[PDB]
Amino acid sequence: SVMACGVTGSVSVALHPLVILNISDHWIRMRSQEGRPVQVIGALIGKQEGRNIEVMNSFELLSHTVEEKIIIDKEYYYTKEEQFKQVFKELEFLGWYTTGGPPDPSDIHVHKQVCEIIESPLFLKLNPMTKHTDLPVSVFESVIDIINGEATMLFAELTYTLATEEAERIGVDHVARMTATGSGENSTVAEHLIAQHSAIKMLHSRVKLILEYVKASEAGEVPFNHEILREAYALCHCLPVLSTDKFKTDFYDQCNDVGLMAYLGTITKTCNTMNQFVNKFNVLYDRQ
Amino acid sequence: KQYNVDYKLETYLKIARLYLEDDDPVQAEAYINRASLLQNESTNEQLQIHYKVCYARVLDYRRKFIEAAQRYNELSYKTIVHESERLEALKHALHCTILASAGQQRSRMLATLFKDERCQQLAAYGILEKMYLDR
Amino acid sequence: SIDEIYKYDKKQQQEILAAKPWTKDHHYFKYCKISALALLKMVMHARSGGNLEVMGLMLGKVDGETMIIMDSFALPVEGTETRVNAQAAAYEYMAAYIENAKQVGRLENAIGWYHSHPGYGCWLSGIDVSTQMLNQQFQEPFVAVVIDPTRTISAGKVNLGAFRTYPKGYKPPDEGPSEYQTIPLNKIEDFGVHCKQYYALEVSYFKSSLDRKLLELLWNKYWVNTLSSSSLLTNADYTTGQVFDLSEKLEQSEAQLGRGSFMLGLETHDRKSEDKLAKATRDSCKTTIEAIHGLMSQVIKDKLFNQIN
Amino acid sequence: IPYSVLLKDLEMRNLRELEDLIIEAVYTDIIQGKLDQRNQLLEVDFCIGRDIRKK
Ligand SMILES: [Zn+2]
Repeated sequence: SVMACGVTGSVSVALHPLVILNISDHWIRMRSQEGRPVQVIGALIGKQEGRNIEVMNSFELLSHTVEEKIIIDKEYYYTKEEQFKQVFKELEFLGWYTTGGPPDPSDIHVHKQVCEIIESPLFLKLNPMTKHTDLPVSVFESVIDIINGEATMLFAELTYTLATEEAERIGVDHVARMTATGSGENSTVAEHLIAQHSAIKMLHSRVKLILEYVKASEAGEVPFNHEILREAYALCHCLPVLSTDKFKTDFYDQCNDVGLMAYLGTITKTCNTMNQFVNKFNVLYDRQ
Repeated sequence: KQYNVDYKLETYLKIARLYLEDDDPVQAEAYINRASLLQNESTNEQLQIHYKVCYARVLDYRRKFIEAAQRYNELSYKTIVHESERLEALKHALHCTILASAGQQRSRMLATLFKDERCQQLAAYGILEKMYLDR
Repeated sequence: SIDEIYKYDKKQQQEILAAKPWTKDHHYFKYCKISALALLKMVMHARSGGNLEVMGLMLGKVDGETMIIMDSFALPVEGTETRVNAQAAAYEYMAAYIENAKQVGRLENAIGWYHSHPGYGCWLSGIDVSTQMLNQQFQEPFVAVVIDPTRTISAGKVNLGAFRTYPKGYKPPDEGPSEYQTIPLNKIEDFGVHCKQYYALEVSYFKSSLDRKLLELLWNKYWVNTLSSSSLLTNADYTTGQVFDLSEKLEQSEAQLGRGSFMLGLETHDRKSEDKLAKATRDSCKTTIEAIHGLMSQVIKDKLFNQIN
Repeated sequence: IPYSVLLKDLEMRNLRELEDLIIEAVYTDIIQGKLDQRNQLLEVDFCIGRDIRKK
């Protein structure tokens, strides 16, 4: 077993969408080049402030399989290290990433070589063949444990977060707006209401968890979890919200405005269809 | 007789300080100027620090409480300034911030002054604490 | 097949580069398809900049009348927007970057250059035009991409343009819709001038697995409050501009039709008028679907939250 | 909350002390909201919860 049991995260890891973007692109191209989903290996860079680690960017590494062992071209990694120096100074190496499922007895070999380079590398593994609705990205750290009298390096899962800036947020929001359309338009409202469906599902799952906790407290658990059940009941008392004449008036105002806009759009489509029909009819029987 | 830039700075600084203690600084405005006019020529950091303290004092006196608080706050995070003087300069920054015109700039300074732990040591620590926390 | 576009066919690219069909037509390249990755990287770099122009190189390929951008990378250069062919200062760097990229399986070569116009729209200035002209003198198939990171944020819609220059002396044909941009006083003067000067490439893009990963992750959390109001279209600048352009287009169509009623036997005029009317109708329609989807999301969510029980 | 309800449920006679009590509660981080004096209304955006008798 390469996974440590009972070991909690010692540092906080912040991940950016660009890192996941690099991993996905690396896996796709290698799959396209060599058929099956060939495992990819790259490196992680970013800023580290004490125990707070922020992974802002990531890049690829050259590796070779010799004696059924993955040998990372650290010389290429070092050649690429000064290459990224020429563009960015504030970004420092933080760890390496790969693709696959559970850790295999080859990633430990990769990690020990990366641990040789720097003081403390971070290990990230992405699962491109996942089927659940959760993020198939996990961050692991290096821990030394005495197993059967021998010091064996293990991986401890880290409770990383997803940190992003206003820029990236707006950018990917409009990337989703652009995916809402396309050359091969299958459906648009389908994707829209599927997105709302996923959001409502997340909220419903939260409500189910709260209700289950309340029922358990009624049965066992803590009879009163203090501020938690207090705030839960208060929020359930704010569920009605209560609108005023002005809010309903403004809601109906916006609805009427955009409905009039929709009516105008339907009129435009209908008049275009009428123009096409008239153009065809003027050729069907009419002259001049 | 080319008085070394420090000497002209020292003389003009002394006139401004003398006028500040007498409070007729219509001329000390013109004297903190001619101190400033040749200020960006001098070398002595301590003289520069002594200038910025006097310049911040001039801002505090006229109407520039918001600007003096900015200058005092900039001088607060120094090292060659005595710790007692650093606390005094920050205390001057806190008093000027409270007395300045209540606006966006003053609100930001109140937020900035709610970071120093030596602000907490001051007696007016409560005053801005109620202030910035909207009381 | 969503991932078909990611397949690189080197011999096919060599065949296209030997054929040079763009020499037969200065309007040959009409479409610009951009991957998610490239666009995201570019936007991020430009916004880190903030109010200063940055630039970089785009890696990709060609496919018929379509230019395809697969990836991009920043260039460590000074004088973007002031120096003609500023990219030239990074020549050595570009050679090494690409060499190292080839070592890790990046097979696509240089397809263009991108740079930012923070808060002044997306167009080609006299300098940009000189640079892209030189970039189309030695590397004819080159696309210039311009991004406004500031307007992207303020408008809530990606502000990007793809452009190609005309050779010295060559005049554009009758068509040129030219969407108006709110560039500053003198910047807009020069903008009208260079919109008359170059030609834009229809932004096409492609939904892929890169896009699938992004849309899914950001919507889950950055949109825990899937609210974000619901109408970033409330700003009467984009929809209103489209409405005004629609009105101008249909007014010109009517003006053409009125004069065309006197000439008996002009089929081309009828064809052009019908096509213009159809294009205007589709533009208005797509605006209508956008508004309707916005209102639908708004209605469902606000009804649920305000009056669930 | 209209000012009429505030003067009734709390034995509030002088409206001046009513404002003093309202601002005192807000500044002690009890209730977050806005006061409308032209319409004599108290618009509360957020407030703390209360206890439960297990019923
Ligand atoms: Zn430019």
